[PDB]
Amino acid sequence: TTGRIVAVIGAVVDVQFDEGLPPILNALEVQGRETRLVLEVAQHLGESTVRTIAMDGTEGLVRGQKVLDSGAPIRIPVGPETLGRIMNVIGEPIDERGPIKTKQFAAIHAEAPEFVEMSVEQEILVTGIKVVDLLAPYAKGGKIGLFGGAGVGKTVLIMELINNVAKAHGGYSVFAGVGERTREGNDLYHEMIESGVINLKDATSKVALVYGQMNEPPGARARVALTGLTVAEYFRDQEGQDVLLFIDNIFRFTQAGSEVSALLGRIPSAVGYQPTLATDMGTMQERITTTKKGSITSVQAIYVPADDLTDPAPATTFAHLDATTVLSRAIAELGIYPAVDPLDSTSRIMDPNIVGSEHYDVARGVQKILQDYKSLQDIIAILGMDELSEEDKLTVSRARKIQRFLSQPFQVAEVFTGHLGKLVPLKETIKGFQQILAGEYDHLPEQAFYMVGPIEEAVAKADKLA
Amino acid sequence: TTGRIVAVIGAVVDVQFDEGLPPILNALEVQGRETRLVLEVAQHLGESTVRTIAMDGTEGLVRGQKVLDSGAPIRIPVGPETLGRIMNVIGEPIDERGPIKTKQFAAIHAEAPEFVEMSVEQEILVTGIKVVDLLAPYAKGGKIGLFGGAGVGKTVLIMELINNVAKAHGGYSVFAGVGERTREGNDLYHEMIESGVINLKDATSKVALVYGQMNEPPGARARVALTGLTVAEYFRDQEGQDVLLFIDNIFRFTQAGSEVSALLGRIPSAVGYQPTLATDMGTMQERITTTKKGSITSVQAIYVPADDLTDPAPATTFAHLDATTVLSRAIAELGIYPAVDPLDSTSRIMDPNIVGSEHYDVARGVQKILQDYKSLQDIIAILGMDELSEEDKLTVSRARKIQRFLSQPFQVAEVFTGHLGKLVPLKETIKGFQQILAGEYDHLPEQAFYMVGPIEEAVAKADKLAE
Amino acid sequence: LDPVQKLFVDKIREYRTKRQTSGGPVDAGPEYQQDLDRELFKLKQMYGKADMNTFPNFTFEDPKFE
Amino acid sequence: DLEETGRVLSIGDGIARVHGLRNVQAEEMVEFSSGLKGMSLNLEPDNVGVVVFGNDKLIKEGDIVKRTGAIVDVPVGEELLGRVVDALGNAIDGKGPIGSKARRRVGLKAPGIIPRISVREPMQTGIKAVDSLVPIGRGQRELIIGDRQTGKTSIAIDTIINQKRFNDGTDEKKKLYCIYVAIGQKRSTVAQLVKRLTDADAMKYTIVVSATASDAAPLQYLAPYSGCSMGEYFRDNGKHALIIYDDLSKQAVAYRQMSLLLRRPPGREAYPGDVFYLHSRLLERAAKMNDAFGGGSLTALPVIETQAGDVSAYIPTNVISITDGQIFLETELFYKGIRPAINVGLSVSRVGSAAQTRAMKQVAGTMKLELAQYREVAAFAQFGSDLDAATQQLLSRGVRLTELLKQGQYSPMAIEEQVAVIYAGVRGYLDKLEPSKITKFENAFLSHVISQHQALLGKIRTDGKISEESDAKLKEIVTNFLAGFEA
Amino acid sequence: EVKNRLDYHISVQNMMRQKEQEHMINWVEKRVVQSISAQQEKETIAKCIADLKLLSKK
Repeated sequence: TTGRIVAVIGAVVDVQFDEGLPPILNALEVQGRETRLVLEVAQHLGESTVRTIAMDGTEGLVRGQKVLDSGAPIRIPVGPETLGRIMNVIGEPIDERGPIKTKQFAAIHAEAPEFVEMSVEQEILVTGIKVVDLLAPYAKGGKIGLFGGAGVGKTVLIMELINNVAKAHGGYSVFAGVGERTREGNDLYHEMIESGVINLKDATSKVALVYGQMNEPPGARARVALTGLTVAEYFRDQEGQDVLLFIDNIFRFTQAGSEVSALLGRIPSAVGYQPTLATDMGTMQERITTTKKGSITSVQAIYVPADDLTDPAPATTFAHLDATTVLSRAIAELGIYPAVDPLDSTSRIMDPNIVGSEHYDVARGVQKILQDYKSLQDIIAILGMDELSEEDKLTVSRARKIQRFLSQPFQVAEVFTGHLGKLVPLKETIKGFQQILAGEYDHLPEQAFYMVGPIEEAVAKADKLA
Repeated sequence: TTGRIVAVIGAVVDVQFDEGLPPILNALEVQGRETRLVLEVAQHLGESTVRTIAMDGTEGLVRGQKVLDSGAPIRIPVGPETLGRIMNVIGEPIDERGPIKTKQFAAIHAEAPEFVEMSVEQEILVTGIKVVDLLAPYAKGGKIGLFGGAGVGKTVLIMELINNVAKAHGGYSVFAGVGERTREGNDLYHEMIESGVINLKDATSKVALVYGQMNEPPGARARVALTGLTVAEYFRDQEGQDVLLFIDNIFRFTQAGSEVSALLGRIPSAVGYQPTLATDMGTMQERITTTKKGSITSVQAIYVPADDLTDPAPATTFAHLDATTVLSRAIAELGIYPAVDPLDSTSRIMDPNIVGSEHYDVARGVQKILQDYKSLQDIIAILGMDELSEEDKLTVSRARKIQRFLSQPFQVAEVFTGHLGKLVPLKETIKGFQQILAGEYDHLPEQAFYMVGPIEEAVAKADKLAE
Repeated sequence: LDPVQKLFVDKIREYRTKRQTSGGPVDAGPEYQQDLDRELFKLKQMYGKADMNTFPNFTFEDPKFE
Repeated sequence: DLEETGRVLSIGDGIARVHGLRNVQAEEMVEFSSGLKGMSLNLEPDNVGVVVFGNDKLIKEGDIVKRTGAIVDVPVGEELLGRVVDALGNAIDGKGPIGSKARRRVGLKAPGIIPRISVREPMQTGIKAVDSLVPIGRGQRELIIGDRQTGKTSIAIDTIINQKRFNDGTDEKKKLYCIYVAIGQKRSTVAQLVKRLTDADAMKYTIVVSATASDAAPLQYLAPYSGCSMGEYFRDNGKHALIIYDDLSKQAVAYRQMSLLLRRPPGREAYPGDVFYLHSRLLERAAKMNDAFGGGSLTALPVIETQAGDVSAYIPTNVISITDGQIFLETELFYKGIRPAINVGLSVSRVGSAAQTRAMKQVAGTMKLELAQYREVAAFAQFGSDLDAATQQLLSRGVRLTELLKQGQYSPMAIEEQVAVIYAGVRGYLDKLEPSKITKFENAFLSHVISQHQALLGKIRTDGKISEESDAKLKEIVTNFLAGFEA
Repeated sequence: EVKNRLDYHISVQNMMRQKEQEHMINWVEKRVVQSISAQQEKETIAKCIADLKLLSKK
């Protein structure tokens, strides 16, 4: 079927398909649009005319310019060969090594897993990173939201995570560059290239990069969310995967939703927000989960919008957040890479009755200790150490050991660290803390807890010294 | 005439009567409607169509359905037999004692009494509640507004007035539970039976109950007010009567209005509030009066959503008011029941004459000190306290005593209080403050004044506490 | 209907032919079998780790002579 | 057989202007082609504004919308006590199909005063704090207001669990059919929850109506009314229904959005206000009925999830003004590890008493009060203040009492235990003990008395009212137990 | 431990039978859905019963 430009007002193209009534979300390809000018059917206005949203820019728009309905949503390559390919949203490379070369294609909406599909009570994904595991132990399938230090090697940390896990457990990754600067995607690009977690000669390119950047029309960016999902579902179900799904920064996606909302003639809402904000999300989130198919585990860069949250979206997001990451400058400032703050590396599912107090209390003891120590840190800040009880002194040192024990070298940043990285097996980590907690090593170099992997290696590191 | 449902877009039932278009305020009876479905004509929309309001549900309607215009508003029995009867908006029982049989019938609108028809000057009524009288020295037959948030003891409070006072005034009353939270209306009801304030033995059951609940369409909720008014007007004019008119809550009327405005194809103006907020209300409030034939003393619950008063609605409200009972969430939260914002809770009839100067001055002194204190709150809030004039320190405490003294336990809500609440004959009150002012108590702990009745007793209460 | 019971017959016939035979699944090829194996592994973890077709043995306990 | 159909006049936005079928009933639930339902809300002449339950990516223009010719009903029946359904009343449990082949109008009015009756019923939650301090009967609208798995959700769960004993009991007259209308809680969330319920198999006496996070908004919207209808049935089959409306806040969004999509504007807080009507009407159906309704009750525990505690928000204000009290829960306490995280200064049951036993009164009167004061001296006194012995005591004790109402998540209880342990504390049996060990004490104590003094407990349950002898027996039991607790 | 062995086999046969049932069904129906013009009279019986609607509705 063909459609006609009946109206173009910016990237809202109302196309009268002059003979078609393809449902909404049916992807249209505009004919005479060399560059894949996808219009997504948006409303059936009547009159065989649909409001479509151009998802590619508008130009040269002949009145009645011809459009051929692609009749279903965008079908996109889905297949492992994407790992090592940067596509735009449309699933066209932007890695430009000709096309990406799956055969298994998918229309870019996927649907929620349902009750019957569930795997009813979730599971921690473990990274082997002390901070992660301890403080916000991840859930496989879980959507974790990254508030976090900019350019601190946030991404790097993420690479490291990918490294630790997606390698470890055979998870793969999808990166949805939402609202990314070309620059930032670049940054990543080389970071991955460099890291060799994208390998343009190896399938150790473990990440398909899908980009839905600012510079696109809204629709694309908006939809990049569905798209990214669609890939991971491919990996999930098909490749059985526990996927790590980076959608970064989903916020801008959201923005895009709202942007269009207006321009979908719709009322968005107060604070600009599309009133459907939640459903959009809900529906999106509900695709993302854990099932009898694996998990799509979501590592989501999440901007603190307007550094406020009052603004409904994050507020909603909180539901959609389940384990929470604020990556923290303080920690960073302490030179500690890991730079995470524990009191933020939390999980709404991190609750003792709801996960466990082994984390929660060993942590509470720890978090206590550090904070308590923080309470002392102000005291000490005035007084020095002297005055305290020795137990406090001990605890300070311990807190500090523990702290130091969180400093963990990077494999993916020998360039920064001058070290290999490390990983820490959770039991051993914890055990570690039991030791320090037990005070066991508090007669040892505290700074031997600095930058190590196993707590044993902190211990080891102490020894060579004394 | 017959009209056809041409559009029912919600309970705005757009009717086209082809069989003329007789005036607005025509009540239409929808034919084929299980519920006798009153529509009030609102607009002759033009071309044989009227916009009407369903006040009832909109069920089963087939667009076309015949409505036979009843051609005039809802006519309802009015007069004394309604007393002790629980009526619905459509002036029909829910007493569940069947029809009411007081054969003056009425359109629920009535229009404001002429200038001459007003009782020109009203004179203080009283209640005996210190706080109340003090700040709002009651006016005979006034419209008293309860600004107030979410029935927190608000509702209890209104009741409390009813209990002490509505009892105290012997003559008939009208209670309009508008939007009323039926459960409490049950309770109240049952209580009236219980108390024998309603008796199914007499209409000397001093209260006729009208309820126009919140499971109802707006159309009902908007209009029940008019209804209640019409009735009380019966008692006022016809029966003399200081009808005590309980409206809980006018807000829901209003609310009902605002909500429809949109649907009325109108603009639901600022805050969503209808353009006509004033006129509907105003005209309505103006229907309420103490005419030269009596009083409708109206204690009108005013929900103030999120208690904003700046909020146009209350802003308007003030215009009609006579005594404002402003409930203060700020106060309330301190556990205080009474909840009032005192220096907002007022009665215009503050007078060295009317309230006599004794009250007046005492009050003015009080008002002042509290106001002053008020100044201090801000100060201490930010400046801690402690270096102030010690007179202030004293007052601060005193104010709290005064406050506390203004606090009264609940006399009905021992269930809430675990106390009985009291009443303070006005002079003991004036005196009361004079006494505290006199510092007579003020070399004491502050504690005792809380939840008290008469000031002497607060002293008594002091003693027990002075231990 | 009864011209629609003419289709219903058709299906009933194929069900028996398969059941008293198999070709893979008659109409399914390896593809069925392969899918199963992907589900079958994960279920072992949900259901235990062994003994699925063979009765569990048990062992018994000890003490300290004091 | 265009003689039961119409063509979608326009569709966009899941907003179906529907052509034809002017035969339409007001409030007719219609069915669109796709198995998707809609409701013909708005009878415009030339279209029917039909709310789409579901989505229109699943539709195209001109689509036939066929009458269902039915005003909204929900399937109703008791086998749903033992089912999780979607709003349409279809097994999203997927167990089998609904046993419910009764249907019931969802839009049934909240009955009158006379068609109702007040409460005298009590209802229990096993949550000490609750049953005591906001002691709740049945009919009652009580707002649960609270935040991100503060057990916010948990709270309902333990309560339900608690009813298990009752559903294992004979308190049929109190048999509480629980309806947890789950609004906005994702499939996963639900999955956990449901699962927990399964495990508790409270589900046998339970509907879980689930409109997850994903949902088409009208579904979400509808779902409570649905739940409501189903519960009204029970109520009306004499029973005592407990509906947990979870949460209308989200519903409100959904609706609002719906309104806005209906182009219908809103008011205050951008919110169109007849969500109040909505809910009010919904919640008005929460009531305690007279005898005609078999004395029924539908106790409503609506949930609104606070965010920001801006009760100031219209919607909370609304709800408060509707409810018969609220349980405000305080998160801070939660971080402190405190579940129940309540601020019962901010929780009230203005009712309270219809639900109470002298047993409870006998300890609670004092306690509630003690806590009030305690709280007061928590609030003014010592924290870096004074050291008057009285108040210091109140604090010690108080502090004790605090723990004592502090209840683990997944910990509903029998009332008698509760009165018992509470009694213990009330009567100051633990000032002489440091707070943590109370907890230990209690468990131990509890199991002890369960074991031996099940007699006594039994009795205490039986009379519903502690008795002086018992007091002594108890006292002894405790004192000694306590004595054991130490030595 | 005894149950764990058994219910796996049941569950596999159940899911396996549904994944036969669906797969045969779509394949049979997707093969044989052709003879409607060969036997028109499924619409003649539509018009037969449809005449016993067009008469016998009212």
